[PDB]
Amino acid sequence: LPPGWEKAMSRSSGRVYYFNHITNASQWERPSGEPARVRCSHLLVKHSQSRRPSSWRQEKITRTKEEALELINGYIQKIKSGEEDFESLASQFSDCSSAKARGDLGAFSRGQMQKPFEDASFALRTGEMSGPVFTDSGIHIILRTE
Ligand SMILES: CN(Cc1ccccc1)C(=O)c1[nH]c(-c2cccc(Cl)c2)nc1C(=O)O
Repeated sequence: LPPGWEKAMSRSSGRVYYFNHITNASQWERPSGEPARVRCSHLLVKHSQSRRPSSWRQEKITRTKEEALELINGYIQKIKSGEEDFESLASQFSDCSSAKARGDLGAFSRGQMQKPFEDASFALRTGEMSGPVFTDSGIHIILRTE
């Protein structure tokens, strides 16, 4: 399987799935299928222990980390169900200023982002979306666009 991917058994179904411990992605289908540069967008939910608990959305961000994680989980569910798209949730709900660009961060190489974000970004394939990624900024959903 590609970097970070592992096989596991589901609790509810007994069906096998695949989990990525770098990106926190999980899916039923197998992935079997490194560039200098990637381009991603993201959706950031900040919390009380974020390095900077404020944003364009809220002067003082007070939600707990577990609360942020619950929000992130809700957004992932809507993106995966097709009920909302990534860009629209990012513009609306992301605590990053990149919310104004539908979450787009532009292209970047290794050495630039906080490491858990960088690693998750480089482990995604074009088109692929991460699970909840924790950094000192808060919790991220990352979509690799290029
Ligand atoms: C930069 N920062 C404060 C901080 C300072 C030092 C270390 C970590 C976070 C943030 O909270 C922040 N971090 C990010 C961000 C954007 C892209 C990727 C990552 Cl890992 C963080 N956006 C913001 C923002 O406020 O818009």
